[PDB]
This record gives sequence, structure tokens and C-alpha cells, in this order.
Amino acid sequence: GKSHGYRSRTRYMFQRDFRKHGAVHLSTYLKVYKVGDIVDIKANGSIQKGMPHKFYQGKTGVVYNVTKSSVGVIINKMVGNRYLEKRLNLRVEHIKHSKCRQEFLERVKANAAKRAEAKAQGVAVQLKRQPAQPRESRIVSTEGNVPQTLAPVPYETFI
Amino acid sequence: GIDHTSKQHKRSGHRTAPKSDNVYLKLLVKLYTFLARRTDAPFNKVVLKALFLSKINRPPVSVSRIARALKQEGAANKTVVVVGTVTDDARIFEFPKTTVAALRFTAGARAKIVKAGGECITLDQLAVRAPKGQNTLILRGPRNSREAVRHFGMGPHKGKAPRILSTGRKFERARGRRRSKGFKV
Amino acid sequence: MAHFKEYQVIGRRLPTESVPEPKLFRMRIFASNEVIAKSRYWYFLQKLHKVKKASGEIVSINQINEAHPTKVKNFGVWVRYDSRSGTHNMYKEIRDVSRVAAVETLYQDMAARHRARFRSIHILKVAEIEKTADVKRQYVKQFLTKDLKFPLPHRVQKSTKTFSYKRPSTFY
Amino acid sequence: AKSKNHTAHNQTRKAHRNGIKKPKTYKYPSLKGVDPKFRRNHKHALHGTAKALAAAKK
RNA sequence: CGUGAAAUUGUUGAAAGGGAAGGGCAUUUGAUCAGACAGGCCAGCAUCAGUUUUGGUGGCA
RNA sequence: GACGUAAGUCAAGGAUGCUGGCAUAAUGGUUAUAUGCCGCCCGUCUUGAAACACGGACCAAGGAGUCUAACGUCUAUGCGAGUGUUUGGGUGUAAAACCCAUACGCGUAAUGAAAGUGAACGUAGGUUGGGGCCUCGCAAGAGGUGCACAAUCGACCGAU
RNA sequence: ACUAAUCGAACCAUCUAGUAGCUGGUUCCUGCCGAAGUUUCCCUCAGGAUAGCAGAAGCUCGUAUCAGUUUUAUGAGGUAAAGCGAAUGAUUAGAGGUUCCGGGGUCACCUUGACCUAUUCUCAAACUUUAAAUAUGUAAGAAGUCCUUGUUACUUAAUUGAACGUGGACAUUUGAAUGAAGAGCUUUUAGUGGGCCAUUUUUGGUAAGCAGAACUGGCGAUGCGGGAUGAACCGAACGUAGAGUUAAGGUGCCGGAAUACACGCUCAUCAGACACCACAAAAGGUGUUAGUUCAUCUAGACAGCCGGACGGUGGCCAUGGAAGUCGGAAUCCGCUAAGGAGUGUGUAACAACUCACCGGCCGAAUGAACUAGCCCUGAAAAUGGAUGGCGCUCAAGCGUGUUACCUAUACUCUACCGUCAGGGUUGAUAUGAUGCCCUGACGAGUAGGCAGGCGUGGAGGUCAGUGACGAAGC
RNA sequence: GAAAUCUCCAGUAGAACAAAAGGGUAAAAGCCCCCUUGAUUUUGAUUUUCAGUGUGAAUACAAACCAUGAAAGUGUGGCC
RNA sequence: AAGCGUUCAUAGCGACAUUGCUUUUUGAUUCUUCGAUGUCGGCUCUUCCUAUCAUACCGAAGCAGAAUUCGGUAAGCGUUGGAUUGUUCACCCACUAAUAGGGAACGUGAGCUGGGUUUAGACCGUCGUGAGACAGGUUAGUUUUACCCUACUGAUGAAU
RNA sequence: GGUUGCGGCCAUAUCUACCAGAAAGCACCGUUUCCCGUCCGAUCAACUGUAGUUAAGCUGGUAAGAGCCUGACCGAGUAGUGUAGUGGGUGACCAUACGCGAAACUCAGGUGCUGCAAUCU
Ligand SMILES: [Mg+2]
Ligand SMILES: [Mg+2]
Ligand SMILES: [Mg+2]
Ligand SMILES: [Mg+2]
Ligand SMILES: [Mg+2]
Ligand SMILES: [Mg+2]
Ligand SMILES: [Mg+2]
Ligand SMILES: [Mg+2]
Ligand SMILES: [Mg+2]
Ligand SMILES: [Mg+2]
Ligand SMILES: [Mg+2]
Ligand SMILES: [Mg+2]
Ligand SMILES: [Mg+2]
Ligand SMILES: [Mg+2]
Ligand SMILES: [Mg+2]
Ligand SMILES: [Mg+2]
Ligand SMILES: [Mg+2]
Ligand SMILES: [Mg+2]
Ligand SMILES: [Mg+2]
Ligand SMILES: [Mg+2]
Ligand SMILES: [Mg+2]
Ligand SMILES: [Mg+2]
Ligand SMILES: [Mg+2]
Ligand SMILES: [Mg+2]
Ligand SMILES: [Mg+2]
Ligand SMILES: [Mg+2]
Ligand SMILES: [Mg+2]
Ligand SMILES: [Mg+2]
Ligand SMILES: [Mg+2]
Ligand SMILES: [Mg+2]
Ligand SMILES: [Mg+2]
Ligand SMILES: [Mg+2]
Ligand SMILES: [Mg+2]
Ligand SMILES: [Mg+2]
Ligand SMILES: [Mg+2]
Ligand SMILES: [Mg+2]
Ligand SMILES: [Mg+2]
Ligand SMILES: [Mg+2]
Ligand SMILES: [Mg+2]
Ligand SMILES: [Mg+2]
Ligand SMILES: [Mg+2]
Ligand SMILES: [Mg+2]
Ligand SMILES: [Mg+2]
Ligand SMILES: [Mg+2]
Ligand SMILES: [Mg+2]
Ligand SMILES: [Mg+2]
Repeated sequence: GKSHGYRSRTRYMFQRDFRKHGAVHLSTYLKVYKVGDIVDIKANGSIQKGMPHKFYQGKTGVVYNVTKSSVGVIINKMVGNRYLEKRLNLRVEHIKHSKCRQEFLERVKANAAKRAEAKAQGVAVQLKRQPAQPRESRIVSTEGNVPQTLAPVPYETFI
Repeated sequence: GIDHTSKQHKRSGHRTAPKSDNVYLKLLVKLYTFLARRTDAPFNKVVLKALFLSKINRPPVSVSRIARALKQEGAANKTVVVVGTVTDDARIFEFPKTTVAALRFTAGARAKIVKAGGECITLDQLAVRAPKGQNTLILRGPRNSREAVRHFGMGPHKGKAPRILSTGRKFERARGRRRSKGFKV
Repeated sequence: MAHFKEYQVIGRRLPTESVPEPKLFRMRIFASNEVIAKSRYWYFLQKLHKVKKASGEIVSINQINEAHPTKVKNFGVWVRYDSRSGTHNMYKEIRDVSRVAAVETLYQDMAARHRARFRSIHILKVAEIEKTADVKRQYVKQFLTKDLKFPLPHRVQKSTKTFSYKRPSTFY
Repeated sequence: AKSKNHTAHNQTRKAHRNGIKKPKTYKYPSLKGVDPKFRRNHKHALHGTAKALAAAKK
């Protein structure tokens, strides 16, 4: 009848990329993980141990435990009408640092630099980001740019 | 028609009055309603809300609990305020001379406080001598130490007390509670 | 889709660092108002160039009035329209005092004779023919005869009252 | 007598009338599932710093 | 054989009735009925306020 | 708020002024009827009832979540580390009311199958918050103390 | 079969009010809130437990840990599309080379099959190098950032790190937008656990008012205006009223509101007036309208029906007889402004009638293949009947455009009722503090929950209540 | 001999990996050889199904004792 | 419209394909009815449809005449008597102008009949150890009520 | 800048064909007593850098090279797709409005870059 195994419906999820099979490169093994790091989960089909379930493919969590060759990650999973804390033991091949944390960790650094520069003079230096603003008024010249365009074209068969 | 974002006609969910029909408690609520409205002291608003509470919401406050709070730095001379019952406690042997204002005193608690040199007053006497609650220290008894709280949140792995009448061997110490008998919790 | 106006809509791509001052394209649009005029401009500019309203802008909107609004002209309107089973190009010849009135007449004509809504009409071109006998349609050429005269038989007279005491006539 | 087998109809409306809740994070999370060797040493590390402030602040 | 209901019935009186009857809103007609003179009833006009509707005309871009 | 030099006035935090008729079925209410429009027979099971589903010819009277033992939550009341007089006894204006000894029930200790053992390193701990209170402040705030409660790491007791 | 109108186990009484997951019924009012037909498990499938949805009691606090939403940044996915001179698997067609079991054919072969090489046609739910849209994870800070140094039995060659800290610095632009109706938390319990319908995606099936899924919105549980009529469609959700404005739909009349204005199309001896929806197709029509492409024509084009129908010639074989018109074969120019081995009608066959081809008569446009609007053919069912009806034809039909107008329990304003929330109010509040008053918002509802009240029998108290001068009842 | 043993060249896996299918694997996860018993002990934690119950299966550890290897390391049954 | 039709696609036919209609077949569905809408056939009687068998008037033909075939208007009017079978269906005899097809709750059981199916008796064959089973055969087997309303057929009748 | 050792990303690095390479290094090469492994000092082990060679490896260059990589108002705002209508059409389906938006195709460019240490006319 029905089949609901652990790795069911993962035919394409756990495939390697084209011309990217074989051994895992050494960068994944030299990355250092610490408790509190924000990591993205993407399972490697070549590594069958410490391998996340198909639910956590594409999920982002926080490192709570650091082990010999694995990482404990906290993921909030929606069950019914609430979220539930989940804890995975994943080998480092299946995780990587989520790059979103690194730009934010550079924005806080750049925020402190702007505030320290603004400390002596020039207060209110707009620490917050703003959305895209409506465009301001400008002048467009026709020097070398005289408008010239045709009307809609008639219908040809093209075949 | 209005696209309602919240439930309409919702009561606040807080007591605006005591459910008790005690005429003297209604007079205490009547006095502290005026004080909470005619003063800006947050003490009067806390006391008025505590006068509305049910019996399980105002657990007894031990004199030992009162004495421990008076061991705080700079609190040795404050008027302890208990909106509820102050009970006795024989496990302590050194009570200090302090003033306690409480809704109710047990016979032993009144004897112990008076014998130590202190004074037992009611909440209306507290209002006359401390209209803004000056130099007062509100004390509340343990609310989750009730026996009914043990059974709240029953379930697997929760570590709560089962709702049971007879205890001991042959009463829920078998399959479901140990690995040798099926499973554990 | 009211009484039409002609609009001189000029737009361009948003300038970038690599290629500032883009080619700044222009179209002539028949529309009931400027909101439809900008919408029609972007629609036709989708057919021609790799652009859209999010990646471009409108630099100018200008109503175009008839140069000589009160002289009767013969107009040749090229139009591409979608029928129930195919797209066709046809040519209509219209006699009226303005391009907006000629275009309004063609929208009435294509809806009446081909059931082609404003939705499925592409006004390819509106070009006044300068000289007589370059006109190609007999239904407009017949009005270009010397000293044209004609009566209006069977005049129908409207009565405010519901009853008439005369049994009237249709003379004219 | 056949009946309906399964449907997730109304199950998201039901789950949203009480407003799906995040798991209520805290400072100082539980050390459950943390490596025992780290946890055993962290007990001795917290004890020593508690004595360090006790010896100084007093 | 205390009182003496209703269903159902007789008489009298009133009303209406083209293949049901009954009902809701509003008013006509007929019948019947309560209160108030130390303001009660129904209205008319003027000057205003609130909400609107329908015109006339003026000055600007 | 406006006008007025001011007094004061005004269309400015909600109608006043003047005048007539009647003072009774005139207005109104109730009822019958007529007219305009609308209105399918209730109860029930059901995804769906006016149904060619079922019960119901009519009327009166009777007619269906009660009591008890034990118990969960919540609330009120008394007393409170205790509490519960009413099995009994005393007494009585006599099935009432009033009074009371010793036990017993539950609670104040848990844990283990059991033999058994049995709850303070510390200001009954440390950390993060926490109402209220105190001190300094015109205040905003800052500092101190922080009950209940929430999280966490410990300590103690029983089992292994 | 019969065994007292009783027989596939009589009658009587008791156990017995036997049990029933099954059927029926389950009695006053108003106010507030308000569902589910889904998860897992069960000798479970007409049931229950469990979780979810709902009510009530609240509690701790007082604008926040937040959000059925977006942005910014960073992930994830393998469907729509696409691809097959890219892999796998199908698949059409020839080319060129080649050598072995393949071709009789050297004893090295125009007239060969595989195989290889470069091309070519078409495909895939269980193919794929690519690869969206929609949906989806995370982050956008005081639980933060930086500096210095303290603990450890962990860890390091080593305070090197790890984790947690002491002390110090940073503030309303504190680290995007919008909103926030208070926020968080707990206990307890009802009903429900038969679903159905619509758009879109989608499975089986020829299909179904069929059976089964996904997301959402609804009906159930819901009246109101509109679709004549209808559970679900459109519009809009509902205290009691007044006034105004509208939605969807309409304005010949029934019927409130223009037999309005404007441009066209259509004439049906089955017109048409169908969002859902209550049907119609391929194929056709010198009906009528509009259009596309090609050609001819004022040097007088098409037609009108005026004149010539030519040499070998009665063209060869043969047909009883075929001579321009039975067939095989033919189709040469002697050629003319002009007449074919004739467009047809014909005779035994010729002959003859009559035309493409050409003018002594014209005079303006013509011919062909098509494209799609309306109308028509295709178009047959049973009681008499249905654009809702009457009727409607430069419409009261169809297509499109512009205004004016009509009216929902919808929107705006006001009043009144109730509910909820936030408040005021004690030196006579000029005695109701669960009272009086101010302010704002809100009002649908089955199953169900809670609250405030009405009524009946009897009981304690009170009104030294009513009453034979009339209680109760009717 | 199309073929029985030997030799070389090409060969991205078109093979093999117990058993269905999918995924994974080339100085290997396939073949051969050598050693071996980690298919061991004691608990908690986690993932899937899920009520966040049970069972099955799996994941990372910790505290032991071992196997192997020059070593790093690997190993708590079967590449998933 | 490839072909048949001596030649000739369309007099009459018509392959390979393809578009429909009907609800008198049978499937498919399970919406209504299980506090029951009397389940086959026939007889009787009325009406309706047209996809026309005959009859009326026509058009076409490979229509000389006769007889036929195809097609149109057309449901006005008719469409039978019998052997066998419970039969619907079928087959045959025979007459005729013709023996066309259907619907009306597969029209019509308070109209009938009861041959059939379809209770209980009984026999046979096969199957089953058996009780028994068989859309297998065979035989016997209670067909209730209208006096109400409407409809219909007839009959009176107030008021002008 | 060449070369070597250990690498990072893992074809712009691969593949095919043909040419160059001083110096150093790498390499081929020479030998079999010992440790070691074989049917076979071919591989593997050891020994001498000696008897020699850039022939190969390696490196770089050459190719309207195959492949790969990058970009393109190249195709294409096309296919597709979210949302909306009492839109069209008997239908299959299609158009429009507010948004997002490919792949193939065609061109153009390119054919490794770089870290630590050592070494070199
Ligand atoms: Mg599977
Ligand atoms: Mg394994
Ligand atoms: Mg079900
Ligand atoms: Mg009597
Ligand atoms: Mg009576
Ligand atoms: Mg009426
Ligand atoms: Mg009246
Ligand atoms: Mg009606
Ligand atoms: Mg039932
Ligand atoms: Mg049903
Ligand atoms: Mg009903
Ligand atoms: Mg029933
Ligand atoms: Mg009955
Ligand atoms: Mg009865
Ligand atoms: Mg009664
Ligand atoms: Mg007593
Ligand atoms: Mg006991
Ligand atoms: Mg018996
Ligand atoms: Mg009973
Ligand atoms: Mg019984
Ligand atoms: Mg509500
Ligand atoms: Mg709720
Ligand atoms: Mg998929
Ligand atoms: Mg596809
Ligand atoms: Mg696919
Ligand atoms: Mg049920
Ligand atoms: Mg229901
Ligand atoms: Mg309708
Ligand atoms: Mg309706
Ligand atoms: Mg809509
Ligand atoms: Mg509507
Ligand atoms: Mg009217
Ligand atoms: Mg109309
Ligand atoms: Mg309500
Ligand atoms: Mg009684
Ligand atoms: Mg009386
Ligand atoms: Mg069904
Ligand atoms: Mg019956
Ligand atoms: Mg016919
Ligand atoms: Mg019948
Ligand atoms: Mg009958
Ligand atoms: Mg009968
Ligand atoms: Mg019979
Ligand atoms: Mg009768
Ligand atoms: Mg009879
Ligand atoms: Mg050698």
C-alpha cells in the first residue's frame, strides 16, 4: 500500500549536482562551528551518516551543540497550531554557514563605525536602512537622444 | 460589515470586584478604590487588585516568610503588607519586631508577632498610616505549591503527578512506568 | 473607453551606470485618459523592446489636439485585430473631422461589424490621405462627388406628449 | 457505505484562529543534549567563577 | 346538583368570501377605548444648528 | 473661538421665537375589513425539507438530565500546620438548638519490588527577568532591595 | 402440522424499569460568545478515546517576546516551461565511410543488411544538461556590539581556545515597512469527529447533478438586494428607526427607474434577447456586412448572346459507322486582326446547333481564391408552454460607447436599546458607589457554553399585606 | 573459432555493491589479500511515523573494553 | 470521397477517417423513496411524438410501361385475424391500403387477470458430510377499502 | 618569472593533434648486499647521483579544434506563471489588466587563478 519511509520522495533532493559527484572537498571539514552559529541545512547524498531528514532540507537553525564530527542544530517545526523546537545531530557535510548572518554581522560593525564617526560631530547619520524611495525629479535632454519609435507592428505568419 | 481583527464584546478577563459577599471586604474594596483613583501611588492599585483575588490566588504567608523578607538590606523597618492570611510557623525561633498589615491573622501568627514586640493591623489602618504605601513591602505566598498544581499538565515525559486516589504498589507503577513492563513514560 | 484623446507618451529604460541616457522611445496612444495612455504605452512597448514598467519610466505625457479640428478629412486607419480564430490585418477608410473621432468611429465599427472589442484592437496607424482618388473605399468615395446633395426621406418626429390629435406626417 | 478518506480542508483555518505560536525563546536554554564532557566541565567552570565573585564582591 | 375552561355546537348580532384560509409592513373605512386646561392635541411661518440634495452666479490656475 | 476700543454681543461644547385651530374620539391605541407588496407546514434526521421523507384530526390534564456513593476543576466560607462537634456521650423548650473526651480520616515526607534509608556547603544557593517599596532626581531616568511567577546551573533526600 | 383465534418451542407471573453504538421525543424569555465533519489509535467504518476548533473562570503584567503582510539580505526546491545535431529510453528519413555470421552474384561485384560518422522528423507521470511563477526557511540587535581580564577537572605544544563571567563604553533613527484591536500564561469543560458546493491545480473514468485529492472562499450555521424560480453564484453579511448615497442587477409594460443619446449589424415559413444556467457540432450558403491576396480594365475590360468558324483534312490504325467530340495514337502550323487536329449539343458517322480565339454596337469598373460578423441549412420526442410573461424588428435583438435614473438589513450622519472597553465621582458624593455620570467602539448565528431575568408547587421571615362590603378560579 | 589461457591500448563507470526501486560510490562504498569480532557493556539525548505516546528503524555522543592501521582516524552490524 | 455502379465518386451505394442527435437498449452513478410510490406480461381505454408502413399532393432515378428505389410537405386518418410461447422479444400462417416505430411512473392491479417472478407444501438433476444451495427444470399456492377532495361524465340551482 | 613539496577552489584546469623548454628542480635512468615484495627488482623496497637522456613524464605555446566558463536591449519581456472580471468562445481554449519571468537558440570574450615553505642564470 502506502509507503512513508525515512528517505521517501527524496529521489531528486539527495542527488548530487551534475558533474559534482565524488568526494567532499576539504573546505567543509575546515569550517569551524560554534554554539550560536546560524547554519543552513542541505544534505549530501554521498554522506549517509549524520544525514538530516527530508524535512530539514533547506531549513535554517542555530547551533546548540558541537561534537566530534557533527553539529547540533535547533530548528522550529510547525506541528498543528504551534511551532515545536527540534534538535538534529548533523555531520558538517550537511550544513554550512548561512551567509545572511555574515552580512548582518558586518552591518552591526559598520553601524558602530558610523556612530563612532558621528560621535564627535554630525548626529543623526541614519543608522536604519530604508526601503526604496520614489524617484526624485530630473531633467532628460534630447541632445543626441531625439525620440523616434514606430507604432505596433502588423501580424505576419512568420512560418 | 466590518472585518473584525479581534473578538467583539470581550470581557477583560480580570475581576473588577470580589466574588465574596463579605460586607467588610466590600468596605475595604470601597476604601482602596478611592485611594487607587485619588492617589497616583502604584501601591494602592496593587492592593485593590489583590483584594479581588480568589482563595487559591492568595495563599497564606508564613511569619517565617515575613521574617526572611525583613532580612533584606534596608527592609528591616518596612511595613509588611499581606493581602491575605498570615499563618504561624514554629520552625523559626527569632522573629523581629516589625509591623505587619494583613487581611487575616491566625491566632498563632497574631501571638508570635505581638510577642516579638511587633504590631498586627488591618488594611484600613494601613491606609490611614500609609496612604501612598510609604515604606511598605507587599508579600505574596507560594501559588504553584498547591496540591492541584501537581496534576496540571499531565502527559508522557512531563514528570507530573497522576490524578490518583490510592497510592503504592499495584497503583500505576507498571506498564507505562518502567522498561521491564512494556515502556516507560 | 470614453471619447478618446491622443497622447504623446515618451518613455525610456531606467539609466544605469554602464549605459546612461537610454534611447528614450515615443509612442502616440489613443486612450480615454492618461492612466490608460501610460498602460497602453507599456503594453505596446512590451511587444517591441526588452523593458517593462518596473524597469523603465515615463518622461513625458502630452495630449495631442487636432491641428485643424474643424475641417473634414479622409483617414486611412491600419489596424491589426484578433478574431475568434485568428489575427488579421485590415484597412479602413474613415471620413470625419478628427483623428480621435475617426478612431472612435473605428472602435464602434470593429465592434459592430466584427465583434472585436477594444481589448483585441491594435491601431497600427492613422494616416490622413491628402489627395482625392487615392481613397480606396466606395463607402467614403461616394461622399467626395462634385456638389453632393441628398434628401432625408421619412422624417420621424418625437412628441413630448403620449397622445397626438393630428395623425402626423413624415415629410421633410 | 463509503465516506471521505482524508482532507486538509479547514485545517489551516482551525490552526490560525488561535494564532500559530513561536516556541517562546529564553535566555539560558536547557543544556539537554549538549555534550557530556563539555557539560561536566561547565559545572566546574561556573562553580569557580561563582567563588571568584564571592571572594571579591563578598 | 360547588365552580364550570377548551375542543365541538345552537341562537342572536357584526363583518368579509371569483379554485383554500391564516400572517408581515403601511394606510383607508367601520366599531370601540384611555388621558389632559391649575400645557394637552394638530399645525403654519421666521431665524439657526446637524446631515444631505438640487440649482444660479463670481474669481483664479 | 468670532465681532466690538470696551461694556457687551454672536450662527461659538445639540432649537428657539411668533401665531392659529381643537380640547375631543380631532390625533392616537386596539380590533374587524379593504388595498399595494411580500409570506410554502411545523417538529425531526440530513450535505441538502414546502417536499411525492417521517410524527402530527382537535382539545384539556399528565409527560422526560433526577437522586445517591465516590471524585476532578473552579468559586464562596470557617479555621489554619493543622483541620473535621453530630460513631458516640452530655443536655434539651425533644428528630431541633447548645456542649464535649478519646480515637480516627486527610494533611504536615519522600523513595524503593523490598529489606530499608530518609531531605541546609552557603543570609535555604548562583544567574537572567520580575510587580511593589526605598534613595537620589523638576521630571526622563539612575541606583538599592526585590514577594509571587518564568528559565537555567547547582546543593540536599530516596532508587540505580 | 397441532398443543384453547397463541407454535421453527404455548400461556401466566416474576427476575425486569433486562441491554440497545439504533429510532423517536426531550417543556420559559432575553443578552454575549460561538463550532466540527479533520489528526492518531481501537473486532475500528451508524461508535468511542485522543489532538484540534468553542465557551467559561480567570491569572501575571501594561504596549511588549509579536504578525495567515511586504521590503532587504541569504538559503532551499526540480513542478510549469524547455531539451533531445546533451545522458537514458522511444522515434522518421535519407547521406558518407567501413567488414566481419551479413547480399545469389570475385573464385571483387549500379541493383548492400547490420555497425560507425556528420545530419534530420517527433516525444516522456514513473527521462534529463537547464529551469521559473506562486508557495517556503532564516536574519534585520541591550539575551546586542566592542575593549580588558577571571573560573574550569574540558581543550590546546602553549590561557591556545570553548562556554559562562567581573569591570568599562554606546540610547531613541537602538539599527527596514505597516499594524498591533492590550500582551503573555493557565485550568476546566461542551458540541463535533456522515460533510457538501464554487474558481484554480489534479487522479480514475467516454462521461456523469460520478468517484478521489491540493490551496482558498463559501453553504452547512445565513437572513437581505439581484440571478423570474434555486443551500452554495453576484453584491453585501443583519440591534430598533429616520434621512441621504450606492453595490450586484436593471429602467417598453407587468415593475421602481430614459419607448435616453450615439455608431453599426440582423429579417429567421424552428429570429434573438442563456456569467454560473439550464445546451448544440463538423460541414456548407452570389442571404447580407466588413476585410485579405492576386489578376483584368478608358488603347475602350467582364457580360451582353452581331459577323469568321480556316491548309494538308473525310488527319493515321479501328469502330457494322465514327470524320473536331468510341478509343490507341496524337495536336505539326499555311497562317491571318481571327477560327481548335474543338467548349460543349449531335448524327449510322458526317453534316448541322453552338463557343475559347478574335471586331464594323457599347462604356465603368470587373474576375478569382479566401477571411470572419450576423442570419440561414445542418437542427428529430412524446400532456399545452414558456428570453419569467406580454410582446418587441432604424428593437424592447446583437456589438460597442456616453450620460441620467431606480433601489439592499451594505456605506455616511443622527437618535434610541443593549454589550464591551476606558474613565470621572467622598473636606454633605448636596445620602442608592454592584449608584450617578462621561467617552469610544461594537451588535448575523445551528450544535454548544455562559450570564441576567420571567413563571409554578411547597418552606423560614416580613408587609400588625388582601378578603363574605367578596379570596381563589374562570 | 563469435570462445576456453596470455599481452597491450581505449574506456566517467555505460560494471559491481544479497534481495524491489530510487539515491550514493573509482588510489572506493566495487575486486583480491591480511588481521579481526564495535553484530560488545552502561545510560541518558535526538530524528521519522507522531498524540510529539508506543513499537520498529536510525543519528550524534558520554563512560568502558576492544578490533584495525605506520598513523591520523575508523568501527555501537549490513553504503542509505 | 478512395472506390462500386459496363463507362460515371455522389441514380443508388460507399472504404479509411470524422461531427453529431436520441433516451423505447444495456452499462455507469446512488440523488429520492426501506414508520412500503403494489415489481412481469396480457386485456381494456385515451392521448401524445415522428425518426412516415399505408393513404393525399409532390421532387429524383441506371423512372419506356408496369413494378420498384431515394427524397419533401405531412401524425389528418388508419396500421389486423391466428398456431406456439407466461412471455416482453421471436417465428410462422393469412388477409390487407398497410400490417411503421415509440412515449405517457419501462401509461394503465381500490380497472381486471394472475400464466411468470417472488413466501410457506412437494419432486428431479448437479453441488454440499450435513442443515441446505442453484438469475436450473417441474407442480400447488387468499389480489382488501372510495361513502372524502379534485378531475371527468352526466343533473339541479340563489341572485340580474 | 621558472621549478619542487604540501595545498585551496575543482575543466577558464579536461580531451585530441603538433611544436618548443637555458639554469635549477622534477623525472627517466644505473645497481641488487642489506630491510622488503614479487612468476617477473615491471610495480613495490633498498643502494649509489654514480655510466647517460630531455626521448617521454612535466611545463608552456599553437588550433576560424571538441568540451568547459563568463556575458549579452541574442532569442525574449517569448514560453510559462500569481492575481481579476456577470471578459470572448458551443467547446478546446484564448485575449486583456496589475505583477514575476525562463530554457534552448545566436553572438562576443576566455582557456586556470592562488596560498605556505624551499630553490634557480
Ligand atoms: Mg517511497
Ligand atoms: Mg549504517
Ligand atoms: Mg468519515
Ligand atoms: Mg354546576
Ligand atoms: Mg367554546
Ligand atoms: Mg392581507
Ligand atoms: Mg382604524
Ligand atoms: Mg409571493
Ligand atoms: Mg441516523
Ligand atoms: Mg439522504
Ligand atoms: Mg423541515
Ligand atoms: Mg423514520
Ligand atoms: Mg399520520
Ligand atoms: Mg396523537
Ligand atoms: Mg400541562
Ligand atoms: Mg446541632
Ligand atoms: Mg485512606
Ligand atoms: Mg418452550
Ligand atoms: Mg428506561
Ligand atoms: Mg424493556
Ligand atoms: Mg459573533
Ligand atoms: Mg477558544
Ligand atoms: Mg516533483
Ligand atoms: Mg514539461
Ligand atoms: Mg516530468
Ligand atoms: Mg456521527
Ligand atoms: Mg447538519
Ligand atoms: Mg434564471
Ligand atoms: Mg435569490
Ligand atoms: Mg468575484
Ligand atoms: Mg446580481
Ligand atoms: Mg414606470
Ligand atoms: Mg426588460
Ligand atoms: Mg447575536
Ligand atoms: Mg411540591
Ligand atoms: Mg372574585
Ligand atoms: Mg454521493
Ligand atoms: Mg401506499
Ligand atoms: Mg419527417
Ligand atoms: Mg408500468
Ligand atoms: Mg391505479
Ligand atoms: Mg389490486
Ligand atoms: Mg402462478
Ligand atoms: Mg366516493
Ligand atoms: Mg368505486
Ligand atoms: Mg629497477
